[PDB]
Amino acid sequence: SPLPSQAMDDLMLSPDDIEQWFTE
Amino acid sequence: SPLPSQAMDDLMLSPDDIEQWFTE
Amino acid sequence: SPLPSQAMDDLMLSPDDIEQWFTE
Amino acid sequence: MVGQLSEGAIAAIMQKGDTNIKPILQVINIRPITSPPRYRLLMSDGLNTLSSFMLATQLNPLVEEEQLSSNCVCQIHRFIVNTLKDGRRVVILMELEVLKSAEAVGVKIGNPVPYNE
Amino acid sequence: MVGQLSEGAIAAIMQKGDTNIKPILQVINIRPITSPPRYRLLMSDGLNTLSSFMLATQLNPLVEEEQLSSNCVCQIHRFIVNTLKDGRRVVILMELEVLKSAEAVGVKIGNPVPYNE
Amino acid sequence: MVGQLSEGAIAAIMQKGDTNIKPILQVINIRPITSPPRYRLLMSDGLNTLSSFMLATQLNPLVEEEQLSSNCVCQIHRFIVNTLKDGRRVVILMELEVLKSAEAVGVKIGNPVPYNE
Repeated sequence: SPLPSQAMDDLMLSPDDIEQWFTE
Repeated sequence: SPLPSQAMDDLMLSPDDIEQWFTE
Repeated sequence: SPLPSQAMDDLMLSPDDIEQWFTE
Repeated sequence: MVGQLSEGAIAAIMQKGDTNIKPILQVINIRPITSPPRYRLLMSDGLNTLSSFMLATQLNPLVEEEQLSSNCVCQIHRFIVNTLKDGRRVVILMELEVLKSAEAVGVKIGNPVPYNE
Repeated sequence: MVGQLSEGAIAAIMQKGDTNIKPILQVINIRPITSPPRYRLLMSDGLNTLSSFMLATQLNPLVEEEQLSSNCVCQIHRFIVNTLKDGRRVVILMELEVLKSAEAVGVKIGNPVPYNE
Repeated sequence: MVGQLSEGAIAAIMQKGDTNIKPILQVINIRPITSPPRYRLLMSDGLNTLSSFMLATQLNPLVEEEQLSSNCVCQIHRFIVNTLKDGRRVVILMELEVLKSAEAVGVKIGNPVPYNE
């Protein structure tokens, strides 16, 4: 990283993964 | 098949099975 | 070996180690 | 439970790009990209996750009928690899079998980490 | 005689990978792979055969004392599954009981076909 | 690269059971045993591997944050030994430092063989 084709990888984030940025 | 881990499966051939390639 | 506490040692096998039983 | 997934398949595909394996993987997430929708998948082999999996459109009915869904375990029977200009390898899934449904599995297996691209 | 084997156990293990069964199977063939030798087994559940069974080394005395041998029928009491990169599932037998000796059984039971991997 | 590991530490611990050393070892494999999960480790000192290492639970964050992972090299700063009824010695790791990450090391160092128990 970072590669141009990784631009939108956060579209694929597990909904749990994002929650955990906020609680952990 | 074919999978790399199946490479050596013929090691496990029943001795009867091989005979039968030759007689049947 | 064999000792009772070694019963489940294969749980710890390196994934490569098992592959090699099949290819070597 | 991790012993149910093909640990190292993702790394193998990313390094070798060979298609002569039939790995068992877990679906972590599926998102449509709008002809038929194209589904992109974040898959796990228990060791790594990778988000550059795409579904051939003949497999869309598996997603649409909810057979292939987040947390399910499937075996890949046929795939192709395409490597982008930038180095990312995209894995397009052509044939697959769902082995175990999302509800049967019920959770993410193990603690896979993103493949280091 | 086939009614003596757990028809479908092999397919179940290969599809689900679950270890909560105690299948009765017939040994078809055993080969050592050279620490203690590792024995690989081609087993039958009457319906299918599969060659990716391995013996935990504590079970080696059963082979060495000729209790576990080709054609014998045994019940598996504890096993684990490990799935290789390529998709093959290896079944490692941890606990087993021989039910019927090779000479008591005396022949291959039924006409099992290789599990389609 | 083997000159980076404490060759003979495993044998020393197994024979003497003393805890007055601070060996540098490579993680080969880590598996959780389900309170906090208990991690079991197959470690290497370059000469031998041994699977009776366990992690004190305060060290769990190193595993969970992926600092301690397969192929990494770490130095053990504090451990205790407990010897089971059957003779196996269990080594419980209390303090350790990761020296080199799994990706920095990238492979199994050398060709260690299982310690002969």
